[PDB]
Amino acid sequence: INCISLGEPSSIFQKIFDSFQDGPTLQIKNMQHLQKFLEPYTFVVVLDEMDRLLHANTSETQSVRTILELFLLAKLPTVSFVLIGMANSLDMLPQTIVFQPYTAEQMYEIVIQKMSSLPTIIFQPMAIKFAAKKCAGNTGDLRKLFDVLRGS
Amino acid sequence: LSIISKYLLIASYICSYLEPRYDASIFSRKTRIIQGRAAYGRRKKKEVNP
Amino acid sequence: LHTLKLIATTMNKNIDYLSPKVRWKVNVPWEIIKEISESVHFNISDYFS
Amino acid sequence: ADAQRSHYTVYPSLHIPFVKLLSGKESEVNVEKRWELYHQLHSHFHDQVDHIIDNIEADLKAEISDLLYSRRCFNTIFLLGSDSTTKIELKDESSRYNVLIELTPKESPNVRMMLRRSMYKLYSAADAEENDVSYDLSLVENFKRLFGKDLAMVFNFKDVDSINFNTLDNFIILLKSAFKYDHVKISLIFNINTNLSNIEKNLRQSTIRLLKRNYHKLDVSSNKGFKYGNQIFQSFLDTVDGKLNLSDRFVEFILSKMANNTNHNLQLLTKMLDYSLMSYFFQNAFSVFIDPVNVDFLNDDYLKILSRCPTFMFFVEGLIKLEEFFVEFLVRENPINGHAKFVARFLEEELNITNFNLIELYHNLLIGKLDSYLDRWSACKEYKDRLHFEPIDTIFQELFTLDNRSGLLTQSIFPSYKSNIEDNLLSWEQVLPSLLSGDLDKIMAPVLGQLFKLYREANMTINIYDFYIAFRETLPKEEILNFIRKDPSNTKLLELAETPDAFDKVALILFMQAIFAFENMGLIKFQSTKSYDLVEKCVWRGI
Amino acid sequence: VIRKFTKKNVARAKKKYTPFSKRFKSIAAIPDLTSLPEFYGNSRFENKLKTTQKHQIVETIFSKVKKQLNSSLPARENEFASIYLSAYSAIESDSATTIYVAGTPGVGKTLTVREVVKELLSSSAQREIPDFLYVEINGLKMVKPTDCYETLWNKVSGERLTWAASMESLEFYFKRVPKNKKKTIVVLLDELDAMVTKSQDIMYNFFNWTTYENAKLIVIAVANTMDLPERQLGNKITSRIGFTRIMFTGYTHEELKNIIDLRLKGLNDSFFYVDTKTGNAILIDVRKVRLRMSADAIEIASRKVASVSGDARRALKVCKRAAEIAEKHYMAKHGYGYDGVQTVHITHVMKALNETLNSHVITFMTRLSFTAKLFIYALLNLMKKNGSQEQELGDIVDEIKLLIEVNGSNKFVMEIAKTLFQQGSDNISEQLRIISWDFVLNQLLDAGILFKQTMKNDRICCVKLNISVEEAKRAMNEDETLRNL
DNA sequence: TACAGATTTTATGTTTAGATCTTTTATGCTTGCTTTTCAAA
DNA sequence: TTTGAAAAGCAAGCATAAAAGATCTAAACATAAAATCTGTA
Ligand SMILES: Nc1ncnc2c1ncn2[C@@H]1O[C@H](COP(=O)(O)OP(=O)(O)OP(=O)(O)O)[C@@H](O)[C@H]1O
Ligand SMILES: [Mg+2]
Repeated sequence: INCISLGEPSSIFQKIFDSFQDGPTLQIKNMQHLQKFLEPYTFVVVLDEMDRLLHANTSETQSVRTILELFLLAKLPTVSFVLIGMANSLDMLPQTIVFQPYTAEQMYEIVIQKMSSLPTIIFQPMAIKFAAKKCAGNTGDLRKLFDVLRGS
Repeated sequence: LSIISKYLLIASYICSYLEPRYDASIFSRKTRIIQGRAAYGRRKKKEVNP
Repeated sequence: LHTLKLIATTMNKNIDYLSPKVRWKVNVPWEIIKEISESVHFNISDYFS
Repeated sequence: ADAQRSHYTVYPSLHIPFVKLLSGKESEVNVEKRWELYHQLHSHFHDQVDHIIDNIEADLKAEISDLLYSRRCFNTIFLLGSDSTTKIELKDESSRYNVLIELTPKESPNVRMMLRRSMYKLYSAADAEENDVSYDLSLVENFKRLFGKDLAMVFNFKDVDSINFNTLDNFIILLKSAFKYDHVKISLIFNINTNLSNIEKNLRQSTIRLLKRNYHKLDVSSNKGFKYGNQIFQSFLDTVDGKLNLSDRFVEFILSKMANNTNHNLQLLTKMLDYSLMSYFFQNAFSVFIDPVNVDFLNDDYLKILSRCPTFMFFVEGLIKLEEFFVEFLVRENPINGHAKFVARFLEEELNITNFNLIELYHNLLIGKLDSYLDRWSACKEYKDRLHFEPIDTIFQELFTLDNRSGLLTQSIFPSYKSNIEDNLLSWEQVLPSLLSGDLDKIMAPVLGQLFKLYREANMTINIYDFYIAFRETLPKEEILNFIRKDPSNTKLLELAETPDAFDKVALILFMQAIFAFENMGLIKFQSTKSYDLVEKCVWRGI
Repeated sequence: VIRKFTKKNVARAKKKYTPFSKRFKSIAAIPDLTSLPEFYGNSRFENKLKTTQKHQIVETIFSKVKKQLNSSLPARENEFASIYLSAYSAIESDSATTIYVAGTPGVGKTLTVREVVKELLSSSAQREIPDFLYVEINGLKMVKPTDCYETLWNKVSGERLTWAASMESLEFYFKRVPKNKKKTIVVLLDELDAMVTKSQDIMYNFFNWTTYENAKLIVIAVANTMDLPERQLGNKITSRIGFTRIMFTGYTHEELKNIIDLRLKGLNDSFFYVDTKTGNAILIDVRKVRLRMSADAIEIASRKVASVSGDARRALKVCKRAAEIAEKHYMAKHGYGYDGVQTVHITHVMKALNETLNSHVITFMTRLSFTAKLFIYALLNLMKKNGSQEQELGDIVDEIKLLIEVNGSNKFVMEIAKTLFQQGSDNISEQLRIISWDFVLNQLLDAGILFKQTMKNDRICCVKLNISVEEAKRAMNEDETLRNL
């Protein structure tokens, strides 16, 4: 579930139900209903853009209301729920995994592996390494390197 | 109002209209085993009628 | 006394009584507290002399 | 973990609370019969108490109605000493509509909302008794054009002392504009908790002149003339008549605690009497013997615990200078309650005296100072010899007596709450019992109680590091590390204990957990929003 | 039932709530949407505003010049080539892409994008590229910012849905529908800063659909500012928009000349049959009249506009205003009505340029009454006395009283003191404010010369100059009386 | 299918409860000088 | 009976907490037309 294409954050539990439902349609407005639906059964939900679950203008404690419910039910006994939440650090207990920004050698590897399907590589390789070195750094965004080579 | 409520109101009026650093110069009436001096009080009275 | 509005706080709505940052004041006139002090025969006017 | 949740429901896995007395040698049927005796006495008390509650609510409704129904002004009623829980019902006027509009201070944030709630209530009630309109005072103007009959509005302002008097004044002046309509009658009811002058100093002088044209004061409090507290105390005395005695110290405790509550006296009196009845029937083994059926179930423990009476002490000392004797003295009635009934009836009927407290009268009759209590009236000088009673002393009265010597009523109903917290924290021997960590328990105090003594001897602003240094000096460095090395199954603890600053680190951890425990309790506060370097003490012992 | 309030003016559109993901039983059941009658677009009011003339109106020689200079591409060729190459490569490879374009007003962004998509539609008409659907969404022409969701889906499917259902439908259409059942869509997002809400969900969704593999979507985003994503957008949206951004610079004066002379190709240095009875001119009693615009007049207009903004609208409006001034001078001397050689030379262009640049503010305070100027003079004196840029109104009252009572030897003050404090009556008592005190205060507030604070105490309420102090003193020095004292 | 009623969805208005920021005013710290009771002679 | 001397009192200046309120927002409360869902028929 991409969480930006959602009306309110508090409907995410309902959004978890509509993925896993054939059947009856229940009203889920809290953690408790989704818990008691998932108690008599495993279930893996990938939540892209976790930052959209934050409630704006509602003080520091009550802003993280839905995320505490999700990450608390994600650890509760005798329920079967794995919750994978990806987010972005520049725009914002569970196990934390960090995707570090790409380096120039990794960008070279990605670029030649993507260009492998073509009959030939139209770039010189010092050009690709220069583009990778000029695009990497504290913001190793692969989109920027793709844009630079496309603009070339 | 009761006996406690009237005296609580009286004490609230005293707290609101007297400065706290003159408190030990008025109500302090217990004797001492350790050496010590109470507050002397106001050296000159103000003319503002608080 | 806080319910009867004879004592007020700085906060008037959503006031928590238990915070140490909450201060207290009397709101009665001098004549009302004089009537109260003379109803229990307390001599409050000595304290302002 | 549900302890990290805000709220959670539990469905747990799965015959009287009365316990076995006489050092665990009571009969089981004595316990059950005590339970039924408490139930019948408690029921006999509360039937009278709820009848009295119904009577006071009905009389107040009748008196308010007689004031409300007895030209171009309000009919104003000031209910002095009102707690705003009185139901007001109106009369059903032929070819007129009568509506009651209730307004709390929460429903009164400004004049607009006050008028809008009043007109919604008026329109809803009128259409309920008989198209949308705008909820303003033109509905009052066009009332007879829609509904065909005239209007009587009774405004009941609850908690005026809590209302904004500017908003109330503007709402009254707004309602004054409705006097220009021939079909409108407006009554105002002001429930006042303190007095009339405190609210006349808060309104405008023009508003006072407006309200003075047709107004009635009516002083109706719970503690008015003792007509209702004496009825509840008489109901209790009729309940415990012929079985139980009231000590004079218990009655003076009732008087002292009733003097400290003004708005809610009768619930406090019922609560105190109920808890004393509970304590007697839970504690005393002779509660079975308050009725003459159970005279055939006395044993050696009963004779052991009835022989230790100071009245029995004086009686056998006078006889010098058992079961049959104990059974023989149940037939007596102790007519002090009947004498108090007769004195109250005489004072209410023959002498036309209603302002008296039966609890004070019973207290003076128990002491033996009924004449000195009656001296306040200067009308019983001719009848003091008729109205006087000598207090008869009854053998074995201590085993049938409601009293407070143990401090049980004081600890249960009106405790010195903060003083108990302070006394426990300073002492802690009277809380923690004396008996792995046995070597450290003899030397080191509990951390909160140890820190509280340094708190007590420190000044009003304490430096937190010097407070820590003093707490570190109070602790022994050898035995603390010995007790932390006594467990060999904790590898990180054994690693930390061999480091030379382990005593300081352990002392700091215990000190900081105690410091934020004190912060949550409210003993200390921090003099910043970002610093943690000086604390202020907020609590002094003995206050 | 009795209602607490009423909503008697609710007008609700007929839009369904069911999204496109539920329209078919499965992904494999979705047909070819290109072969669907209502998909991809496969003017009912234009007869309302017509009437019969019943008159033959006069079109003078300058009228054709003024119609040729209206806003309704010699200088945009590199930007055209870049936008065209990116959109062409994205169309004929079935790729999804974002082309970002920014610029100051009137530099030809919308015109270049529209000509690019016109030439692309001409290319797809002759089967050089696959056929696509062109959609325009202008963020300033939406009532609600979510209505773009309603618009684009209605342009794609023909359905009328509500906005959350429309955006769910668009998400399903771009993400899940296969490419062989779809068509390419080119979306022009004009006035992108108007599509920025508090939560940037619309911007994220529109630029995140372009990062979907199946979408076949090209978004041309037109913005005011080069660094609008860096100023107002999150890092995810700034990453999705891209690093390659196209700047539309303001025009130089040679290009503004090229634009203006492209507007004046068919009538500049040309002859007209003028018909001097009425002045109604016909392009080839009646005279053959040459019409010209001075090349140096276009030079100075283009140079001034190119230095100030580079706006093509501003240059065209300057030349049109010059033609209007020349036409007014022409019709004044003949009385032609509306029913040799005439030249739009340098001075008409200079009068058109300077009429936007001369300030009425000093001219406005020059022609005020004595009491308003006395207010301004006292405010300036208080501002120089206590150094504050904010003065209490009671101080201004006392300063006006002091200036009247100190300069009591001035003849004008002698003549005007009785008017100012008694309205010349000797039946009106002496007043604490001057006559027209509240009038001139409110007048200076409506003009925007003054700012006043919202306090109900009149004496301690403060007043500020909203205009320059140098302009105020230059206005105050023009008066004969106030420059003396 | 098929129509009538029930429920939901989307949409907007009404009122209360609370957060955030800003400006003005109390409050306490620091330091130097002056009054006043007090432990000792 | 005195006597210096330290505890206590007062003022100027300034940094800073707190109060009051201006401005705004979320959420509870409230209504309502169109779409959608049952649900027998
Ligand atoms: N290169 C050009 N050649 C001819 N006319 C031009 C040129 N550029 C602009 N114009 C004229 O100026 C008008 C304004 O151009 P356009 O609408 O494209 O501006 P824009 O850059 O989108 O500005 P804005 O940000 O104000 O929307 C055009 O309608 C056209 O009449
Ligand atoms: Mg444009």
